[PDB]
Amino acid sequence: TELTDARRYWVDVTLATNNISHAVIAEDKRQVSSRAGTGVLGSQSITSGKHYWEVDVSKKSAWILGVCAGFQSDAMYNIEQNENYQPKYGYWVIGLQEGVKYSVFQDGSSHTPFAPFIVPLSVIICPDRVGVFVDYEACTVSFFNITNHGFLIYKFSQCSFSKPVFPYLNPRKCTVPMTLCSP
Repeated sequence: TELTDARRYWVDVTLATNNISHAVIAEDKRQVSSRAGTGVLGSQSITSGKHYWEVDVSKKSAWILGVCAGFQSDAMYNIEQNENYQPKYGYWVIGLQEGVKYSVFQDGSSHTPFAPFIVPLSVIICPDRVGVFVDYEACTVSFFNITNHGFLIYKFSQCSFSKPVFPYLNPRKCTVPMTLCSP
């Protein structure tokens, strides 16, 4: 009734782009959202077969890289915002922080679902370049230390590949670029 009366004055609101906000306004100016983190995906989904690529992380003091099933579940567990990367949320990633601290991101307790279980990696020869290998049929994601004779850094097995997955890169507040090498 009060609402019904109010609706008589329904107007067509569109948003103004401004240059004071970090807000992201859709092309049609009828939708707005926030940005979270600095994670980016490859442009082509992987839903079959074997895929290899290499990421140059020379001189970077921090990063996250691996494979991601997308940002669909980012909001519910505040993933990018709190670096809550877990296989159960569609992330198979390793990371570096503070120049020398390498870790793998694993599933954490559901009793504390907003924080992952971070496991230190033993890295002796710091990688300038990391190879990432997805075998979608086998459900594995492998990380190779190109700088260290290509020795395996870590391998995720029995991955829950029920959805398309993508290369995942995150420069993680470190201003040094990370680069996809060719081929």
